[PDB]
Amino acid sequence: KVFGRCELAAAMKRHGLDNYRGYSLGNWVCAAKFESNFNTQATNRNTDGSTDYGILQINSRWWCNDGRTPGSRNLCNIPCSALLSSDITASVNCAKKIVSDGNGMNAWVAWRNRCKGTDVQAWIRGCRL
Ligand SMILES: [Pt+4]
Ligand SMILES: [Pt+4]
Ligand SMILES: [Pt+4]
Repeated sequence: KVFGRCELAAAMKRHGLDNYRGYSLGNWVCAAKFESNFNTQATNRNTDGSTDYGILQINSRWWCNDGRTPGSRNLCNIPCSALLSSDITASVNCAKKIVSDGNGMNAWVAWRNRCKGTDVQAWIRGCRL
């Protein structure tokens, strides 16, 4: 599913992401926009053989099992395919574990490079929440 900006903001808010670990909603919407362009079905292969999955491009090296990343850790305890669903629940629950891991949203390279220190509130501007 390709989400609209406000539709996704609303889903993320409902799933407990607004101010999760201090990160306002706008940060999460910005990350999703540049990681996956709001497409739950996004996959991208990394040079090390791992793959990133779904709306928040969660990586198979640490977080999920895809059966093809030797020495992966499956920390969210989930097949990576579950992260591609139109229901964002699995992605959100896993993202909560990731952002709690010590490096906050810096775990998402597009967030660091494209959202961090920008006016992220603009991403939720005009939405009914
Ligand atoms: Pt709502
Ligand atoms: Pt939902
Ligand atoms: Pt594996």
